[PDB]
Amino acid sequence: GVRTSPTGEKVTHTGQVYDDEDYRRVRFVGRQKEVNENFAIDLIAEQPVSQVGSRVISCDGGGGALGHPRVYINLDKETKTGTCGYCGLQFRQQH
Amino acid sequence: TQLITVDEKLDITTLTGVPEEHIKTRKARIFVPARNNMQSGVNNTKKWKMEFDTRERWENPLMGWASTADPLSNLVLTFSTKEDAIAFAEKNGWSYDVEERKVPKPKSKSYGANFSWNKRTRVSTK
Amino acid sequence: TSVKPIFSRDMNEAKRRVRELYRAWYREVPNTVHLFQLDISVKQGRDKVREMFKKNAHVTDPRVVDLLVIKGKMELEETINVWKQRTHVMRFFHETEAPRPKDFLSKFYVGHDP
Amino acid sequence: TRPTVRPRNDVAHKQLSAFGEYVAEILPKYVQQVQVSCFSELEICIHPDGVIPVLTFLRDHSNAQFKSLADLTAVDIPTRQNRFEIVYNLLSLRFNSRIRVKTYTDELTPVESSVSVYKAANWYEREIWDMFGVFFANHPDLRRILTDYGFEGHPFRKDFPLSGYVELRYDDEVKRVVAEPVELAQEFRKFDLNSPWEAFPAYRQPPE
Amino acid sequence: SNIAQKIRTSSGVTGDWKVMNILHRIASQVAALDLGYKPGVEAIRKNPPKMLFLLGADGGCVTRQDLPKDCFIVYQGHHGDVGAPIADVILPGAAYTEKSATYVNTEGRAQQTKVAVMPPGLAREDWKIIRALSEIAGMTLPYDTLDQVRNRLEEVSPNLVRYDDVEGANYFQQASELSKLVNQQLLADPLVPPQLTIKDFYMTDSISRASQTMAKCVKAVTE
Amino acid sequence: LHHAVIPHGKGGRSSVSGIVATVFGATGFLGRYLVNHLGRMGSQVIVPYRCEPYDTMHLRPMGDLGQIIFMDWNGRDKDSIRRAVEHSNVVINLVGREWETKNFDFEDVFVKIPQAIAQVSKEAGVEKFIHISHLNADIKSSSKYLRNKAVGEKEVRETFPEATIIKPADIFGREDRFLNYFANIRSLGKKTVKQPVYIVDVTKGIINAIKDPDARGKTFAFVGPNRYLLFDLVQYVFAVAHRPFLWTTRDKVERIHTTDRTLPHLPGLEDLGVQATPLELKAIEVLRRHRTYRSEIEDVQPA
Amino acid sequence: LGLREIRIHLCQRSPGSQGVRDFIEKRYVELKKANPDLPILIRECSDVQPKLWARYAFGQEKNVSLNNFSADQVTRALENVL
Ligand SMILES: NC(=O)C1=CN([C@@H]2O[C@H](COP(=O)(O)OP(=O)(O)OC[C@H]3O[C@@H](n4cnc5c(N)ncnc54)[C@H](OP(=O)(O)O)[C@@H]3O)[C@@H](O)[C@H]2O)C=CC1
Ligand SMILES: [Zn+2]
Repeated sequence: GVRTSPTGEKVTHTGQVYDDEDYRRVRFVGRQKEVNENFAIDLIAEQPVSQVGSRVISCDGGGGALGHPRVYINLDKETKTGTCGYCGLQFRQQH
Repeated sequence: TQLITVDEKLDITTLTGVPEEHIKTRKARIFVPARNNMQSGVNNTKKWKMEFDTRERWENPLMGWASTADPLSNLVLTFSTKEDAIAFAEKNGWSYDVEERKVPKPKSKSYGANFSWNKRTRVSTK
Repeated sequence: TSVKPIFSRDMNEAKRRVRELYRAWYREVPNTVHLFQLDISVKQGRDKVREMFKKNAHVTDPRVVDLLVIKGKMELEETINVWKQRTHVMRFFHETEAPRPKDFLSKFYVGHDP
Repeated sequence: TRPTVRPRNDVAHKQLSAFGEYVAEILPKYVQQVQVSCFSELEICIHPDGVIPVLTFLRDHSNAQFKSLADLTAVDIPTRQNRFEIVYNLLSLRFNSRIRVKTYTDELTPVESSVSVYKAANWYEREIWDMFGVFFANHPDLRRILTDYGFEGHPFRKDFPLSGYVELRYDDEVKRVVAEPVELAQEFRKFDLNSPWEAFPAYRQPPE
Repeated sequence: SNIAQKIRTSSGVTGDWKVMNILHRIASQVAALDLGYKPGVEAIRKNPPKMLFLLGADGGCVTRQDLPKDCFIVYQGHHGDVGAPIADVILPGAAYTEKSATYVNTEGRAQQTKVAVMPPGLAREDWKIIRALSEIAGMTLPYDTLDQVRNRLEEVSPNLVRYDDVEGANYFQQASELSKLVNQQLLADPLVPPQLTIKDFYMTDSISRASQTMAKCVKAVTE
Repeated sequence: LHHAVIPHGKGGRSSVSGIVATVFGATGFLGRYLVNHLGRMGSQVIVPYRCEPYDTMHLRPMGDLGQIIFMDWNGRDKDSIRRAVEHSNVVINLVGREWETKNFDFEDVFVKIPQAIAQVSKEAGVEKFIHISHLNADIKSSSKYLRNKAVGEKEVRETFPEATIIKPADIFGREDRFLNYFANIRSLGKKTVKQPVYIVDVTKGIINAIKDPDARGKTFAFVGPNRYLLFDLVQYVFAVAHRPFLWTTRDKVERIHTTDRTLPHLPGLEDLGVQATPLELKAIEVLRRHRTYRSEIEDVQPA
Repeated sequence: LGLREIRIHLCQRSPGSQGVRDFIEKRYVELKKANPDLPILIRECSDVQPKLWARYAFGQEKNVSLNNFSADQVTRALENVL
């Protein structure tokens, strides 16, 4: 689920793992580097690419006042799916 | 009353409590701030800001912040004329560089010359 | 520029008040160094009192010297009372500076410091 | 204009206009600006030679009682020659009125020290001396209220920075609390929030 | 200058208009010719030295191949790419957003930078390094701080304190008659500027060479 | 050196100086003052402790937010010591109890402790290891204490050759052992030259030796500026303590009757460059607790 | 040994600038024809005292002031220096 450097310490979702010439490896002695082991990139590549039969479609976020404000996105390119900046989940068109 | 008669500069620098390091080490840039060029508004003009030079802002080695050995760096003194700026800077003691106020040039634009006959001011796209 | 005074008329009363205040600070030190249980001999305390009086030596305006006399008289009253503690009287000194040097070369080895 | 807009009254506005004109008629020597704002509170802007005559007149005279004294401050304004503005804020008891006597001064001028005609102004005057730096002559006691004894610099000015020059910490060398120059752990990010586009056209000063 | 004197003669003098002017590429050449340096590298081609200071030598100015064995190249600057492997002593000078400098444009106006960010690393300023080097060597430079440096700057050339202000020169006749002593053969080879296209605008500096955004738009233009 | 090891700006209190010091012992007297001066420098101090966390709690608020760090260790396992000096710029050895126990003796504390830590700090790959030892530590007799410290000096000179052996005299301070031991009594009268040196001059010497190289390898000795007699020292400390009066082991009394001598074959304070202070100022500092309420500066200064 | 540089510092409205402009318009091609390798350089800013600086021999910078000297007097003092 997570990568780990050959120094033995876990990387994060941001690649900030320390080198061989630091002292923060010594500040982590005896106390665990509480890293979130749940990356945010790979939980979207597992999502189904939705296919909506219109041309320009809405995005709420699953609930009135529970979610991002409405974005209306366009689906006119043929090789690149439209992508909500808030959501991150894609759409396509069907005709 | 009005007993004192003297025409001399003021010497408040020994009264304002700031030490000699921050008296004779730094310098005051006195300037109208430039217009924030992405916006288009000169309400940010008309105020002579006095600011100081910036100094070192290293990294706090536990979080990654910007620690600083600078009390005076986060000041700004908005004034209304260059003369009172120079008077305050010479009164309160420190050095000063007074920059210049650069007005926008009064141009003359004309839509009728944007649609001329023989001249090269033919926009060809509107 | 007919300015209202504080106390004086010219530098003569300024010199008179500052020598009165120095006489008071001279006769005020050994009582305090016996009272607050400090760690510094009387001669060093008197030398730094006269150093504090020699620090402001380039001041010429009579109102400013009057206001410095007022500052010194306020602090002498607060030290002849027992209001100020051992901390502030030791804070007048400088024992915990590890003081930064003034040569250009040692300011160059620890740089970004004009 | 009826919902969610504060309704102003004109009776108090006319009365405070008439009373400010009356005050400036009967005291011609010390009066420069007589202004009434939109929300009807009187302001009288005053030369610093008449603090005792204006306040002895205003505590008495039986047509304006003004027994009570409130805030005194001397708002630290640069850009002028005379910086500080001392604001006596007088409240009556028989009348329900509020006037602000605003006298001006610079850094090195004794104003006439209203402690003899308002006993409430004792700690107000001592606090303004300690925080701003305006000396008050013919006054019983000036000490430092609301500041440390070893601290100085008159910190409420615009010239004194936000963080001070000294910072205390305990150390075990001399076994006590010592003062050191400030080494902050975070920057205090100052934000550039003053956006353009002139949110009030009614307050445009005339240009050069 | 022949064209300039030709229009100077064969016309009525309508005013102090100036026909002739040149333009430069880098501002420090204008500053170094104001302070009175030798332009070109011919004085080094004549006398090969035993010690040389490369204050930001960008390209193939000199190498170790154009010089005797005991080189002693002291490079001083930031992110050197050509010469920094070749050099002997590397000193980390500051950058153009990182020090209080004094720059001259192509028309003589003096414009100064401001210290917005202190240089990362040890990374001292340039004249600070040079005066400390003077102190550690057996001599001295007779000034301490930056106001004394700018006072010597005025005591070398006076226009470098009147900031953001211009004053043009004169004496086109004297310059033209001083040009009339040495005749050179004009080679009829096709003269061409090197700045011919977008890629050669984008790559031909050290700061633009070190970046990645310039490399991205270089491959975008060339592809 | 990597970045975040370069210094930044002024000194102390989230002003990053450029050293990471692993400081052994450090719970007692001299280590606490040295951690005080390193927190004033603005460094990272790795203190290992084997005791209760209450004593490192009392020395805790010295450094800034997360500058100093705490870790456990023992005198038996090399793994915890190598974990302590995994990544460290410098390491200093300040250890040793003035009386025996049932688990650790004068034997093999000064032989088994510094060999193990010097071995693992050479193998971990650090530089500038500073070891304190007592003055006049010789193979010659009359103290198990002093002969064990002499064997320790020889062993830390043998392994890890680029070490800084430094040796103070009988240091005195605010929470001293021997001067407080003199004040807490009831006594004899003999003659013995002895020179105390004040603790803040010694630790300024240590921090100058720890950040000022060209002093690596050479052993240093701290000499106080006084060098006078013990009998007049006892009478001066009683006269400043306002009392006339005309764990106490045999090794301690033979240490305070050992004639401390100095040899100028190794340089002192001036070739390192910090001013020394005389007795009397700091003596009037430390000699509190006279009586209920209760100057005559003796200043014998023999030879 | 000898000279290295001669620097002239001028202005645009002065009787001293009038005198040194008389010199520098009448007798400058002569001087540059005489000494080839002396970079005698001229500077003009807005208004300053017309200084004349001779830099040579390990930073010896000798100073003369050409305030209200006429062109003969300028040439005589310049030959006194050089
Ligand atoms: N008269 C003096 O004070 C002089 C002292 N010295 C040297 O100074 C050093 C410190 O002395 P000082 O502070 O006065 O006395 P301490 O005994 O109190 O200091 C020694 C430190 O090391 C610890 N320690 C000692 N033995 C062991 C052990 N077996 N296992 C683990 N930790 C141990 C101590 O207790 P803890 O385990 O609780 O941490 C303490 O932290 C000594 O090495 C001594 O040789 C040198 C010259 C003069
Ligand atoms: Zn969305």
